[PDB]
Amino acid sequence: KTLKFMTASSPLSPKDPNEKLILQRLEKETGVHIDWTNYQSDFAEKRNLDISSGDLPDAIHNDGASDVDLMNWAKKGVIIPVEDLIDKYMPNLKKILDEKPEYKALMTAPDGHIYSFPWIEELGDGKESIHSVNDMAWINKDWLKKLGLEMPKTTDDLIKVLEAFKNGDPNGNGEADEIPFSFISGNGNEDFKFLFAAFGIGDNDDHLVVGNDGKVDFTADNDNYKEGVKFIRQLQEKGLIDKEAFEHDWNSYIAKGHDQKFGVYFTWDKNNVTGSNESYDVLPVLAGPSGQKHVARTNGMGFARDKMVITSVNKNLELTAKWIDAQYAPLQSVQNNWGTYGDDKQQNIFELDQASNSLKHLPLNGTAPAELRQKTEVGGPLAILDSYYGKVTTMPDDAKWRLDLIKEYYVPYMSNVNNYPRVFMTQEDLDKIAHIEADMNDYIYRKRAEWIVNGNIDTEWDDYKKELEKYGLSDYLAIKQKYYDQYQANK
Amino acid sequence: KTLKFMTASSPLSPKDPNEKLILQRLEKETGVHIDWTNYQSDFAEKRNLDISSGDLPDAIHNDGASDVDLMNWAKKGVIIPVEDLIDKYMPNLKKILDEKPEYKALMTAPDGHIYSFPWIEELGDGKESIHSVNDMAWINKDWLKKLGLEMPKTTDDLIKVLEAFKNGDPNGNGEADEIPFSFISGNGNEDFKFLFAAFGIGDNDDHLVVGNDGKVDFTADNDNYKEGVKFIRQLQEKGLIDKEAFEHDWNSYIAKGHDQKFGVYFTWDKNNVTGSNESYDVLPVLAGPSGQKHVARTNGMGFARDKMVITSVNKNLELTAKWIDAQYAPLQSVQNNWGTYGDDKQQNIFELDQASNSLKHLPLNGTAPAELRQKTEVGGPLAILDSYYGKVTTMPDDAKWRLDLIKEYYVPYMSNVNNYPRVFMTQEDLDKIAHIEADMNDYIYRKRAEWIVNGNIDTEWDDYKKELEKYGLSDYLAIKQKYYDQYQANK
Ligand SMILES: OC[C@H]1O[C@@](CO)(OC[C@@]2(O[C@H]3O[C@H](CO)[C@@H](O)[C@H](O)[C@H]3O)O[C@H](CO)[C@@H](O)[C@@H]2O)[C@@H](O)[C@@H]1O
Ligand SMILES: OC[C@H]1O[C@@](CO)(OC[C@@]2(O[C@H]3O[C@H](CO)[C@@H](O)[C@H](O)[C@H]3O)O[C@H](CO)[C@@H](O)[C@@H]2O)[C@@H](O)[C@@H]1O
Ligand SMILES: [Ca+2]
Ligand SMILES: [Ca+2]
Ligand SMILES: [Ca+2]
Ligand SMILES: [Ca+2]
Repeated sequence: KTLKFMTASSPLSPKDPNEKLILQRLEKETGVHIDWTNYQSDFAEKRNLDISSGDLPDAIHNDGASDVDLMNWAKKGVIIPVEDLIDKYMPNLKKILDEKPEYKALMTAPDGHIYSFPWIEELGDGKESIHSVNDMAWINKDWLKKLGLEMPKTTDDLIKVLEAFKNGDPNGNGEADEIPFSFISGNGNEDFKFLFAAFGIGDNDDHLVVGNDGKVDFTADNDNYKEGVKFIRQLQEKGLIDKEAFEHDWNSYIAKGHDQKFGVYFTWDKNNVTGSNESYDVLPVLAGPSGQKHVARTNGMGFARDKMVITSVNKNLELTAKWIDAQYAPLQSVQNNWGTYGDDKQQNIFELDQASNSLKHLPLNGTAPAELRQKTEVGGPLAILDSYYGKVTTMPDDAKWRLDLIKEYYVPYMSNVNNYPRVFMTQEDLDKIAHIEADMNDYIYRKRAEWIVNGNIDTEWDDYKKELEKYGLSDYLAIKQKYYDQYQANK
Repeated sequence: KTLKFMTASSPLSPKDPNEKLILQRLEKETGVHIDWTNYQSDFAEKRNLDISSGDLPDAIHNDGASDVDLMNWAKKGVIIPVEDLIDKYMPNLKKILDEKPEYKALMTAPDGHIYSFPWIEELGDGKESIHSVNDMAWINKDWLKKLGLEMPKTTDDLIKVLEAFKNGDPNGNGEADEIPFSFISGNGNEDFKFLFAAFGIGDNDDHLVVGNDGKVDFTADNDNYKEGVKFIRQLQEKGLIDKEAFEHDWNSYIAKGHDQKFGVYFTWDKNNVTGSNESYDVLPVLAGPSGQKHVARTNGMGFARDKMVITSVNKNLELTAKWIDAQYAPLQSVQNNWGTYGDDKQQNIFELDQASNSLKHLPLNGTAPAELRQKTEVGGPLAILDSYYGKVTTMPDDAKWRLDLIKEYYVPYMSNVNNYPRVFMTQEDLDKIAHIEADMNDYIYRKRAEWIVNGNIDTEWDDYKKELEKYGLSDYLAIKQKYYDQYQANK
């Protein structure tokens, strides 16, 4: 009858998730009422507080936990193994894992157990994966045209173009309101790290790529990365960087984007920032000063190990497992991921075709894709397989488009045969890595920021590398190299 | 004979705590060898990692956990109550708690147990507490004298003075190397929030004061606070602020301070930043534009609830309790807190007068006090009572000095009769407060930095306050108000 789930949702979505049409239909379909503890900001901290305080729900929905957390909770008995529950009570999920046993391998821990229910979304594979590049660079072609400038081909062209943006008044309003270059610094889709590949090798949110000699390379200690920092520093020194880039947030970023104040900026999809217009387009991959022309691959993929865990206080394992398996029904997975049909007081992502019992995406008509999706999606455990497109649902227009942009612009320069595989380390190695990352992760971005605002990377670089080593960088690399080699060896 | 303790220490101190002279003597005296897990950066993250993974020591030394963490560990049985241990095995601590019963109340959770062993240090009381002000403002008096300027007495004087620092080349090298105004943004001793009181009410690291009407006031939604942000924004607009003030760190901060580049800066004690010299002095309390002249009280005090917890895996509670009780011996408490004597090669904070069997502070002769302290102190649970001064130990000279500065400059303008008492809330209230602070704490500083670097506080202020309310601010204050009323109803 009733289950208590903790969940994570967008602050744009309703405070009570049961107000969402998907979940209203679901309750009428399953006969299960969910009482939600719905965290719309700082989910992970508030979740951890719940776990540390012993105030556990029946399950944690849309969880997104790290492997070290996943394993610590399992060893402590906070969550339970679920492989028997899958085999007994979950025919939708069992069909997917049995059809595609590699996903089943991705879910299994070193101890042979499965502890969580994944998100699977098949959009491209290998270099052509939609996740291959997250922080795409976009440029205002309209300003290029007004200033009579060609699309820049080199990093030196980019500097000249940004100077024209800063001083040439391309909007025509007689004010220096143009922001030549902007980003949200850190991890994620709005960072500038995409341009570091123009100096060779590049960078990603893991700071980790895989060389064609099969060696894992920590990127944030490469000379090429030092050179990428000096280039951004050059833009800062020339007054080309958004004066707010190191303090502003998403809301401010898109407000300037909507007003079309950006010359060059970074995001996943321009339609979320500068909108549905032809004024902005992909910045083509640039050659560096020595002719480097490269795109570093992320280690992202259409798979997330944990979008649901079941706690040890859960009162009705069979009911819970069956509820979760309804989320892996194809029509349900598609909707939970992307939105739904037939709302009367809200725009709809889908229309339902009753004749074929299938979903068809509707045109967004200017609405930001991320905005409507986060209002109406549900998140959580689900699977979208390649065989579903054209049968269960259409492929989203924005997904089709981005896949093609990655093919056209980036794949020709993704010269690393491999990226880092999604491995599931032992608790012992997870713990060691977690201790190291507790020092390293913030430190890297802090130093990066300080070097762009000041300009002392030349005198601080070697000390920085020694700090990383003290934090345990070469043990870090050894562990990652170890799992890479194991992954290759058993392929 | 052997116990495993986790501890936190300065990165200036030896990696193995047993290299410290205090602990080498402690081992001879107690016959107990401690095997240390010593974290010198990110102690709390790495401690939490150890707890989450079940890698528990016998005890956590110098722990400093928040109340919510304490009660959560207690409820889940990570740590044990210790009141029976105190009664059965700890005559020094028992002697302290009976001569000073208010600390016993401060150690006791609402469920009637004691869960940790405190740090106690008596240096002033009430408004004269050495903790009443943490981020004191300091000003280069040499520059005032070279420029023929009077000490500023208003916020409008301060701007004029800072402008004279920026342009007037008061260090006389013909270059604009003077940094008029600098700080390390956030909580703690180097932040600038001390100046917000010149606009009435002011601010502290809790963003919480207590009005003379007995009502708790959240400071960061007051118009006074908005005016304080607008003042710092004016200094940013006039190019008066350190260009890396929101990027740099303590080491960079004190490197610039050692070079005497600062006009006005913030720290606990100038001897740690600009050194032991008369070039710098207290910045007197400033009158604001409307005549506001105020010092906001912090809620700090000479008491920390948890500098040691005992874990549920601890094998030898009697041995542990007696070892902890040795730390509460008066001569041992003083040394664990402040440093030691008799090191024939290294500098010493103390000499041991063996006739009187008491400690006397030594002149450091240029050495910053905090630097020798963090190399040779031990931390952990300890008590220094006011009755010890003149009997067990000298009062530190830099402490007497800071205390005199607080009386002379700040106490006349600390017009709040109360600050917020150190209450021990229920676990249910602790956990509710911690959910709200997960949202508010970072938000408050992020918006403040943003507003100083852009200039849009006036158009974002109301949305900012609605956001604070969405995060639960009124619930936050009602809880804080309940405990304050309950406190006053009991004294
Ligand atoms: O390019 C569209 C295509 O990309 C995918 C990749 O999985 O969506 C990811 C994308 O969505 C994420 O962010 C939104 C908004 O926060 C969130 O609602 C969603 O759950 C996320 O997966 O990220 C951008 C911007 O964040 C969104 O525009 C986009 O939906 C894929 O699902 C989609 O078809
Ligand atoms: O003013 C001297 C007087 O202040 C006290 C207050 O408790 O010390 C606080 C003070 O110590 C802290 O910081 C040092 C160095 O990081 C650390 O070793 C120590 O354990 C901390 O309590 O903080 C400043 C610097 O922040 C130090 O100069 C000073 O020691 C008191 O103990 C001392 O007598
Ligand atoms: Ca313009
Ligand atoms: Ca490297
Ligand atoms: Ca000068
Ligand atoms: Ca208020």
